[PDB]
Amino acid sequence: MACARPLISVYSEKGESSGKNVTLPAVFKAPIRPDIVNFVHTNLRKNNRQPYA
Amino acid sequence: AALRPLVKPKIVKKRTKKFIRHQSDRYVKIKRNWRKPRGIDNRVRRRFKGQILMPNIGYGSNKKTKHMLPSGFRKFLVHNVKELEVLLMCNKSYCAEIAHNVSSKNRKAIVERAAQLAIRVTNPNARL
Amino acid sequence: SGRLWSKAIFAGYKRGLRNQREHTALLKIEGVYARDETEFYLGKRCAYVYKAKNNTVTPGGKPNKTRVIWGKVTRAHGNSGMVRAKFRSNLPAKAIGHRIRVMLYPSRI
Amino acid sequence: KGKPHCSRNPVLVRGIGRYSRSAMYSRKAMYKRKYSAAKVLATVTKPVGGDKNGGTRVVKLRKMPRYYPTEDVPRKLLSHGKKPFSQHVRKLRASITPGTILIILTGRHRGKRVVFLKQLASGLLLVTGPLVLNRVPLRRTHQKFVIATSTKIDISNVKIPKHLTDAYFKKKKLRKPRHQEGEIFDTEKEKYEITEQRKIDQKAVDSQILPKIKAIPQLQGYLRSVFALTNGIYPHKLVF
Amino acid sequence: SAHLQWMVVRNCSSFLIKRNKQTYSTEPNNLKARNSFRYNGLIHRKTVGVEPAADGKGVVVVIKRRSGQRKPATSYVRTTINKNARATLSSIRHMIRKNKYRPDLRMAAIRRASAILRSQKPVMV
Amino acid sequence: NFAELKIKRLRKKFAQKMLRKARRKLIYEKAKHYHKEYRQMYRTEIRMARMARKAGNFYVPAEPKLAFVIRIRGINGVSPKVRKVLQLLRLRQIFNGTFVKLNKASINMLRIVEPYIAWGYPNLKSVNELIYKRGYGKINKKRIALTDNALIARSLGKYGIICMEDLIHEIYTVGKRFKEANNFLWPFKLSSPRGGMKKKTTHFVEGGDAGNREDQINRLIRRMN
Amino acid sequence: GVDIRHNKDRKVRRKEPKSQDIYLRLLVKLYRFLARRTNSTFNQVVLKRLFMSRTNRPPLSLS
RNA sequence: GGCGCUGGAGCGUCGGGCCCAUACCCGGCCGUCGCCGGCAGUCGAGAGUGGACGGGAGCGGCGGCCGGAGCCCCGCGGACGCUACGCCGCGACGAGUAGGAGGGCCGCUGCGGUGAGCCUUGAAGCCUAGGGCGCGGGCCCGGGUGGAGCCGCCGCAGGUGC
Ligand SMILES: [Mg+2]
Ligand SMILES: [Mg+2]
Ligand SMILES: [Mg+2]
Ligand SMILES: [Mg+2]
Ligand SMILES: [Mg+2]
Ligand SMILES: [Mg+2]
Ligand SMILES: [Mg+2]
Ligand SMILES: [Mg+2]
Ligand SMILES: [Mg+2]
Ligand SMILES: [Mg+2]
Repeated sequence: MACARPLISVYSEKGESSGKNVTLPAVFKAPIRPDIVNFVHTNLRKNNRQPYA
Repeated sequence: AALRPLVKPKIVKKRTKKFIRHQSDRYVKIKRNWRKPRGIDNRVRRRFKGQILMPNIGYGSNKKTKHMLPSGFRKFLVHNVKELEVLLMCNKSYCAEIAHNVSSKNRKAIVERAAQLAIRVTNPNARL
Repeated sequence: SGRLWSKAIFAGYKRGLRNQREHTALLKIEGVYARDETEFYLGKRCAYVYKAKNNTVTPGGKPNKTRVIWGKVTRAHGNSGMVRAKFRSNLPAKAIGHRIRVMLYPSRI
Repeated sequence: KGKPHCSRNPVLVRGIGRYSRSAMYSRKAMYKRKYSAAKVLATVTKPVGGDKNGGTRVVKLRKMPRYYPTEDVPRKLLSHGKKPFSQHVRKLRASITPGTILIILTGRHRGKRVVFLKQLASGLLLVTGPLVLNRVPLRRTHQKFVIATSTKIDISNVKIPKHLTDAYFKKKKLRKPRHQEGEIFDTEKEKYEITEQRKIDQKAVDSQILPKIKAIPQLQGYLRSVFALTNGIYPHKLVF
Repeated sequence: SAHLQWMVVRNCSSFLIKRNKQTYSTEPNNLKARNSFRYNGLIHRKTVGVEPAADGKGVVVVIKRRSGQRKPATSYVRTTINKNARATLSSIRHMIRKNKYRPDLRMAAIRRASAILRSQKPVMV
Repeated sequence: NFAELKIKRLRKKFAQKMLRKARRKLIYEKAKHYHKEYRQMYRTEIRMARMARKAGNFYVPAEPKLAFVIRIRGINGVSPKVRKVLQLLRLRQIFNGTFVKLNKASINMLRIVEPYIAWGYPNLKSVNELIYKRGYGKINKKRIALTDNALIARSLGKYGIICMEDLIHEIYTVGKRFKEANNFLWPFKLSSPRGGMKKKTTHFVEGGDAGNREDQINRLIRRMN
Repeated sequence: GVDIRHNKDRKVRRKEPKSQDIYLRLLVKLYRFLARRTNSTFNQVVLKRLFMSRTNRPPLSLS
């Protein structure tokens, strides 16, 4: 699965397939890590904060 | 008449009264909500005879009959019709309560759908 | 036509000096003043019959004021003809010194 | 197959036979009775009839359920006992023998003295304190709720009718067919009717019990009287 | 994979309802509507679901095809069964058992179809 | 291969049934032999005493090699040495009983914990009642009731003890594997003595209950369980 | 009352990884099954090492 | 201790009965701990403490002394389960200040997501001899008042519980 990269059809503006295919980028087979995503999201949502006192 | 649960075991309650807070009878400022006494000389905390009883894990209900209503069903809160079909396969053991803030016209539809699905409602006539 | 039950007095609850076990009662059956004479009354049904304000249904009769707490004698108490009794509900404390009927119903003779 | 035999191991104490394993082996002659070596149609075929409907139909019995409940209850374990009430052994107190005068303790015949005839299949006693004496018909009673006195009459060689059984004395009811909701009172038939068969049986039994009652003095007066507790007498000191 | 997606969504899901010491899952293809790996209707390569028909008669049995796993538009095949109750249960039993298509959901699907048909039949008086 | 596998399973089940039958016959005959041994010992003591009395001498019986020890005092305010010896005797609760093989070391331990225990010399009936009514095994550190002989066999069969009768024999006649057989038994959790005690705070020879009562421990056991 | 001491009743040990790594939890499931259903003590050792913390799983150098 | 007690309800030596602690025994239920216990076998055909083959030479019970192939099907069928952070089994255990730790589907406020959430056919708040649930913190529902907003779940953050 991880080493297997299928072909995804590019859909035209009319919604149907245009006949063009793109190999699945390898980033879509990267490990799915909800704990790391939650950690990074938690620590980066604080960076836009505006101070109060 | 009323829909019946799958099984109706005898529900045994170890204690039926409430654990009132120590000295909640003597003061209005002290609500009856249980608070563990932590005074150094507290006789209720020290468990002297004839005093207010303290809650502990030994009063826990049987796990088979825990959270069971007197009808034998177990309660589940629903806010609309969509949250009612989750009980379609739990029909014989769980009954639905319509939430308190649901409007009359919506809870009429909820009651009708529950009657269709043979789901018991504990407040079927609540806004009419 | 006849009394058909033995008279007894609700003497009190099973108790120590400073602890009271209300789930069982002590009965003094009239004419039974030794422990060896109590064997007849073991297992016999006993009834605390009283009256109240509201009418209640009577089995085989019209509703009336009569109410009963049923029980039975379990074992002998002491050496002087006391017996212990278990009732369906714990006897009210106002019944101390009042009549209990021992009904002869589960006869072994 | 062969004819069934008696147990050949007499019981001396319940659960223990009188003879040992080898003794019963020799008694059974197992030394020569040695052996080494030598359904129901679920579906039925029926001619359906009619032209070009095929030959026949293979119709199965016990079709599969139309409906399944949302959830079921698991089956119980096995108890290796707990026989039904009809198969229970019936025990009778040794003081209750046929002809004994009993005292009824419960019911509308409370305190009356009746005559015991026989224990029935359910263990209930059949009594008739003769109806001419104390208005107690042929009637069932429970041995737990009677007092067996010491006075007895010899009711041997009298004929208790065979049909006098538990099914005979079982109560009958009318309600409630063809009626679901009560808007018109169904209090009819509430007057129980004494059957002519019951009257005939009562006469037949009493006609042969009464002469034996009159055979001893003032037993009829004893049976007419009812039992009571005087303030001086105590049931544990009373010999019955 | 099914197990990995389950580890992702076992506690964080929009279909997850946690109330009254109970838990439920409201995804479309969940028989028994319970939050569980076996009955989840999204994470498995093959799934079966039973729904009421658009009109209040019959059932719709939907099964997930094998090929288009990443193509949700054509991933599900729906058939409508509007026969008697026994025939409908037989059809569902044959679709699950004869095809060997998730045989562990056979009685769940049969019971759900029975519930739907009983709800669809007219009430009594 | 269906017929062949049916034959295989039938042969396996039949072999298992024959093995169970052989083991049951062995258990029966071992119990019979133990009965013979018990009556031989009981009659032998009487015969020896009789011949000594006939000769005009005295027959001193062998000093008892088995004791039953019952802890009679509670767990409050116990000195450290008494506490340690009670733990070594496995009497951590009041009215707990344990069989003790008697020798110099064990007797001196009993002397140490003398005020806290009542002990004596159990007889065959006492051993039988204790093992049968209150016998529990320490199987995988669990208190398991001795409801089957397989429970004893799986834990003590390497020592030759395979049944209730073998266990009772090893306890009564203190055998080679008495330590293993006794430690296999969970300490007996006896009830309160029905009819009460005389005085738990003093020795038996001064009208109380503590200490060594020679063979009145059997009376105590009868009232105790 | 029983004369025992309760201060050592609860054995302090890892029964599961404190980590929330889902891949680690999946392979902990795999080795839990293998350690339960096999007599290989290797699987038991590997499972208890999977439970461990990072300081208890030091890196191993190539040398 | 009081009333009282003197053929004792006093003193000394003893017997038999009897009374009851949260102690002991048996049983039920709750939790904790232990078995780093069992369950991926949902395997109604799985069948497992060895099977496979493949020819040696042999018996044993049936197919007139030569003899041998078995595949489920008159039924097409067969409860529940396994949020594996789940479920199940067995055993022992349960005092607690100062203090430590764990769990909290206990509670308050705000933020990111989510509930095709709730709501003028009535939100919040408040009142209530109303019905209940939980050991508990607390919570749900009915009735009234009120008149415009509010809540569940997954995370995040505190000026968070008298
Ligand atoms: Mg409560
Ligand atoms: Mg107050
Ligand atoms: Mg203090
Ligand atoms: Mg002391
Ligand atoms: Mg006694
Ligand atoms: Mg002292
Ligand atoms: Mg304890
Ligand atoms: Mg402690
Ligand atoms: Mg504690
Ligand atoms: Mg503050």
